[PDB]
Amino acid sequence: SWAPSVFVPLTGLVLPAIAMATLFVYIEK
Amino acid sequence: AHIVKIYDTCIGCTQCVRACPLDVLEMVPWDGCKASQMASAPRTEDCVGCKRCETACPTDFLSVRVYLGSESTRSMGLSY
Amino acid sequence: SRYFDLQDMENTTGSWDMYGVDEKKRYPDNQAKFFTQATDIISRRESLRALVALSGIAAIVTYGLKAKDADLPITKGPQTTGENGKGGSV
Amino acid sequence: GDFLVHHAIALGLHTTTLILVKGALDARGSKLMPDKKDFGYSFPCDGPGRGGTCDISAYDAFYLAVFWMLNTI
Amino acid sequence: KVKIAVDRNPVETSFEKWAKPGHFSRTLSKGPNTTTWIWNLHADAHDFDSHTSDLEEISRKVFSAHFGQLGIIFIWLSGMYFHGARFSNYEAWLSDPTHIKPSAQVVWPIVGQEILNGDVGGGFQGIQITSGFFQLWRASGITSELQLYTTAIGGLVMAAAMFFAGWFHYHKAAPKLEWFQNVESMLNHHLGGLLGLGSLAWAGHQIHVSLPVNKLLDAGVDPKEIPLPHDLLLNRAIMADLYPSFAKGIAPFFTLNWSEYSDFLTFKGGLNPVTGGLWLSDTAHHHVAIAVLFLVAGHMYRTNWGIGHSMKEILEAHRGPFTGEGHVGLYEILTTSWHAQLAINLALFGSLSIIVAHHMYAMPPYPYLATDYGTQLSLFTHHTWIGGFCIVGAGAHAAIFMVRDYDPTNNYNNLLDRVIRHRDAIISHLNWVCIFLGFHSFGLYIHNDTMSALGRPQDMFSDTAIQLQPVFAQWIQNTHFLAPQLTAPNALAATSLTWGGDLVAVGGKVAMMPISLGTSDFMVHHIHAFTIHVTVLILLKGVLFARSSRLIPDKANLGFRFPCDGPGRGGTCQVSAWDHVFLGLFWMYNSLSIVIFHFSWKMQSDVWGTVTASGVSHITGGNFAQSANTINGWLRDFLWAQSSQVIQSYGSALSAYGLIFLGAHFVWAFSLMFLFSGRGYWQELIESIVWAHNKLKVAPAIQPRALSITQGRAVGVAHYLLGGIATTWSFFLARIIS
Amino acid sequence: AQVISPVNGDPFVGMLETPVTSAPIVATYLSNLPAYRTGVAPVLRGVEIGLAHGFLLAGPFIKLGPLRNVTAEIAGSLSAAGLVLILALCLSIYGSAQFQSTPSIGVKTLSGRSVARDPLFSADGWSEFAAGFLVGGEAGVAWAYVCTQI
Amino acid sequence: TVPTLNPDTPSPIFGGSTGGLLRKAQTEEFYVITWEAKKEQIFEMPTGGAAIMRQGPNLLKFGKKEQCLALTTQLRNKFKLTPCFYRVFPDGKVQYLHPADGVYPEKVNAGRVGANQNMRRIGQNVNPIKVKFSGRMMSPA
Amino acid sequence: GPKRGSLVKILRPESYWFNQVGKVVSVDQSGVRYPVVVRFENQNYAGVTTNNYALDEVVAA
Amino acid sequence: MKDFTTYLSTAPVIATIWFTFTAGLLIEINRYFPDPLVF
Ligand SMILES: CC1=C(C/C=C(\C)CCC[C@H](C)CCC[C@H](C)CCCC(C)C)C(=O)c2ccccc2C1=O
Ligand code: SF4
Ligand code: SF4
Repeated sequence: SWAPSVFVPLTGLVLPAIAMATLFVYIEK
Repeated sequence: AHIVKIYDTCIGCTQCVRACPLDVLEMVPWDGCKASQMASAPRTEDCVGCKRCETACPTDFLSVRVYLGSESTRSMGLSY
Repeated sequence: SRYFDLQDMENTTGSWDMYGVDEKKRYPDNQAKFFTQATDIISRRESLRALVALSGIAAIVTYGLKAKDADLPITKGPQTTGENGKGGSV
Repeated sequence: GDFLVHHAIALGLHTTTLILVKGALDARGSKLMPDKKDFGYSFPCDGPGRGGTCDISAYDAFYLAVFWMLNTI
Repeated sequence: KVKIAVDRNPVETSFEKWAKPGHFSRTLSKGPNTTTWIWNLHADAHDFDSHTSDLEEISRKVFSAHFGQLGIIFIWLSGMYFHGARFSNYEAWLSDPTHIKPSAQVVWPIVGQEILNGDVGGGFQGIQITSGFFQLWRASGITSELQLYTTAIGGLVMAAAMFFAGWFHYHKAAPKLEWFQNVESMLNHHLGGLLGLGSLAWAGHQIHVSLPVNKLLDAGVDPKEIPLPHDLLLNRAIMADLYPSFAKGIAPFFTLNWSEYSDFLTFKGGLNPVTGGLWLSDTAHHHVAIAVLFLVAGHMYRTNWGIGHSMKEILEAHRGPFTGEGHVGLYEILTTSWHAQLAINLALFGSLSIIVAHHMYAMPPYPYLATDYGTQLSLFTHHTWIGGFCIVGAGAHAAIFMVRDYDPTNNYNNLLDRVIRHRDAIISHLNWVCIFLGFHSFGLYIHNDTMSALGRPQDMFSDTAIQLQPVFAQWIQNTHFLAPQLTAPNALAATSLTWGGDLVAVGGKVAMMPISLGTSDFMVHHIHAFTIHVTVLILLKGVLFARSSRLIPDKANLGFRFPCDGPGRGGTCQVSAWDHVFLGLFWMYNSLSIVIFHFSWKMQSDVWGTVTASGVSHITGGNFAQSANTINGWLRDFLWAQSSQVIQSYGSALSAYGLIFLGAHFVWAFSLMFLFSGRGYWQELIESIVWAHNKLKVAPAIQPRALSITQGRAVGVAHYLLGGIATTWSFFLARIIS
Repeated sequence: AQVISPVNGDPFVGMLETPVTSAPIVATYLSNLPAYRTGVAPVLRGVEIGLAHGFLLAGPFIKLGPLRNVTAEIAGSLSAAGLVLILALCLSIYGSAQFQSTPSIGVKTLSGRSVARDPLFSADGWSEFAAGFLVGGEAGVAWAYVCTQI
Repeated sequence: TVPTLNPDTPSPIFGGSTGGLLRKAQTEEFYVITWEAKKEQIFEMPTGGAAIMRQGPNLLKFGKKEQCLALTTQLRNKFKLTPCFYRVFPDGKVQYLHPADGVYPEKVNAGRVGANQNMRRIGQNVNPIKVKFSGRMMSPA
Repeated sequence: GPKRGSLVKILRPESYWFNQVGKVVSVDQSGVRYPVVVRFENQNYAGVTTNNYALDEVVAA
Repeated sequence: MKDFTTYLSTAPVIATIWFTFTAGLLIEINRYFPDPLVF
């Protein structure tokens, strides 16, 4: 419960959140 | 835009110019054929690539060819 | 009665602002000052990708890590003894 | 029961290879389209004229071949 | 001056054109070079508009074509009667309805097919029918086979007469354009003669034949012992004895003492408790009223005397602010285009056949109908289908009008113009509403599946956990059962038990009972409404932009039926109106398929079953309300569980349904080859095969060609529908019969 | 007299001026809203729009949620504060791509005279909106659970 | 011979449709068509709708050149008339298009040299190994 | 060129009638490249029964 | 009747007058010789 409480929601949201953000800017600009 | 070429097997029956929806082709004088005329593609930036021109050609094999190439706002039929 | 003018290059195509009235501020003297000063430091666009992203992760990593039955049924965990499998397993 | 199913699988093999081989050998040229090699491996068609030319490219041949892969295995 | 106008002997009647296939078009008449010829000549066989520009010749063709159709249909009706007379159990069935299965087909003894002759009762071995003829026959008062024979021979004569009629009205005396355009007269005569005198004379049959014979049968007296229906006419002593008001003859009719006819002309409603069908007396009075209504209605329009309305006048009158000129120009259109009329008529027929299914679902009008579950499921599914198809057809032809007949210069119309000018808003809004509906219907089922999988039943959309009650529907049901007391006093019971109470049962089976409506029903209806809206999206988009769009402005010149306009403009696959009809057929199939599944599960779970000690055991034990809320529930509780009887139908009378079960999957899957592929591959394949032929000097003169793109699509959709429908067909019938 | 007519005279522009679209009213209400105002600086618009959605998102996550059957409004509170901060990413990232050089709007009014162009569409424009959507959203969320809870 | 002047003339009668102009006409290139209709007779709007033509000079507004050459071929075939048509840009410039050299492209006019005209049979093209290591295609040799 | 109505094999590989037979309609006596106008019994895909060929793309057999 | 016979000698008519023949033949032979898995 120590590790997977942190790494699951970061891989679930925070990796795709900034990936969809920084890849969007790569496409359009 | 799309590439459109006319080869020397053209008879100059003019069907491919008369068929086009976007006026890409025209007829020019020549010395090769019984009709004394050949087809030409000076306006390919307006070419959409719908291939009516090809469908209209009587020669065997076709003496117009449309090679679908790099696509621009006009070639993609956009009104928006 | 002619909509065809090269000199009038904006009226032609129909780029008319449909409901874009050019009226004065109906917004109050005291209140417009409350919410200019309050929303002027967060204004800049570069600061949002630094604040909203990192402080937003600090919002997930706070209310995300904070682990009992009280709020969700997984950090609760298994509260009964293991069930028997199909191939006589634990 | 073993007998029938192996011949079903043989059907699987030979037909998928029919699509793939046909697609490979007619990648360059055919009677419908002698200049296919000028266009390359994937193209939508060559228009509606002279009958219609949907799924003419070797690309599309492989595409069709995948369905038999799937069915056979 | 509406009058009889005819051309004398316009076409000679020798076989000179039989022997010339494709005579009808200058193109095909030249003969075949390629195999494509063969297809084309069948494709355009009935397409008269492309043959000729003359509206006269087309008009002559169309109904003679209709006389031919009617001939065929008579011959079909002849068929059923004869078999019902010759190869059936009906007399056995006219003596113990409860314990005989209706059968009117026998197999010949060869090739093991003998097993199909199943144990159907009355000492007869055969195929159990689900057409519902046996009940028609009881309703019509038919008692013996001889009668069925005589009806059959009459239908054959009528077939001959219709065929004669069709040759005649093309080859000897073909009516003039003027003729066909007498719309007011046509409408009046069809309303008053056909419908009016039809239901009037029928009501004659019902009052003189149906009602008496039915009471004696329901009394229980042996049918052989029952008096013959002509002796009911000449001996009214038997009619007086059965209903007293006959003693006074037709006197109460003329004297307006109609209340004395309350013996056989009732308004009771509900079901006949001894038979599980509507009162014949209610039906007799129904048809009597309806006849009068239609008869007076058929005297609306102006003909050969001043009196009467003119269609064009009423149309030109009806205009307002938002629409501009309104209905103006429509008469002229609808008197010069068969397509437009076809479009209208198909929409409303189709709608009619579906309402017929429901109203036959809720109010079983025939004896021992309700309790023959096979018949009831068959009839409702059937009629729901044909409606389905007809509605899509309406869309198809609407578009065909839109491309071929529309000409603003010659035949202007503004309603149409205004519709055309804002089509974008209509289609965009339909798009929106459809995504809405899709999410808030399917999404609910996916949500349920997820919550159910994640162990959270209290969070589901269901009567137990989530409540989505059909409050309106429940209100209307409330109003319907209380109506006989307040708003319809003279009516004894309710129209239907699925609104009221009073569970009526026959032979230990449930005829009808109150239908409970919960969350599951909320779900499926909104799925329907979604499906209908999508189908409408496709078809309306098809018809409105048939002529032009932003991509292809000159689509109108290209035709109704055509594949594409190349890979240009990014690619223009399936631009034509035909392609819209194409895709419309799939969504229609989808929609209709959930309806009949809805029907079948609904009926077996919440309605049908056996009746025990003061209680009811339903066929599937009321699982619906709890199971139909998840996709998994359909997958398992409906599909998987119910397919049981079809999957083990082998070695029985029902084995043909297992064979057809597999065969229909085959043909469905077989369609996918055509749907997923394109003729480019096929033509090259054909090049290699042709090589092989030529190598052995066995090449055909008719040059072998792959199907057109359009034909590929048509074959695809056709096999897709046939496969799907036939599979559901084998499913239900084996299921419900066993 | 026709209720429906061509767009400001021009009949060859993709639209139809119905009494739904153009009228004595509707042209006065839509201009009263924050976004459509032309003369105001780009700070105060975003707050008036941003705040509002903080209350439209607030009601929802209380009564339908997993802890609806219990922390029910604490649960619904910061979840409305979230679609705010993501919109801020969406609107800051929307802005990151578009504006490289100068604005682009229908410059004139219905009267047709060349009015000054709005800062609604510019490099320094959508920034103060994206800021307005944040400070409005986050604060505006707090007042649907200082009034329903505290 | 001279290409057409670009004056202000009144467009023909039309209640208006949704098929017409959009954002593309404002920030990209829209299109203008010119002709002298003799009488007032109705025509099919290529972007949907019924519309009455007026006598004398008539101009229309479209955002794609197909919408011109669908109409022009509908004006040229049906009514037997002869329209000119050209582009527009959003800074106020024009591009004269059709007929480019007064003569329509189907019948021959001197002073229109041949472009993209390959002078061999198509099967006399080289194989696409002989056009790698470049940015070239298979036909231009 | 070939004599009118003579049976001629096509030798242009990109033709629909390649290695197939046709009849000569008329060989144009001019400076044209494809003078030999041939007509065939069987059409191609493009609904055409006739084409033009050069003197090295025919062989009378 | 030169014309009527040409129609009777049309493809779809011949096919049907041929198939009812080679169908009957196979139904017929399955009657008097029922249920074959040899010969
Ligand atoms: C297989 C296939 C073909 C080729 C298939 C063909 C041509 C079907 C027609 C074959 C039948 C068997 C020909 C009919 C022959 C006559 C009935 C005469 C036969 C003689 C006796 C045995 C009766 C296509 O043409 C096609 C087109 C577009 C998309 C997909 C496909 C596709 O999948
Ligand atoms: S069609 Fe083929 S032949 Fe007729 S002109 Fe265009 S090119 Fe020359
Ligand atoms: S249909 Fe076949 S040909 Fe016409 S476009 Fe789509 S793919 Fe290319």
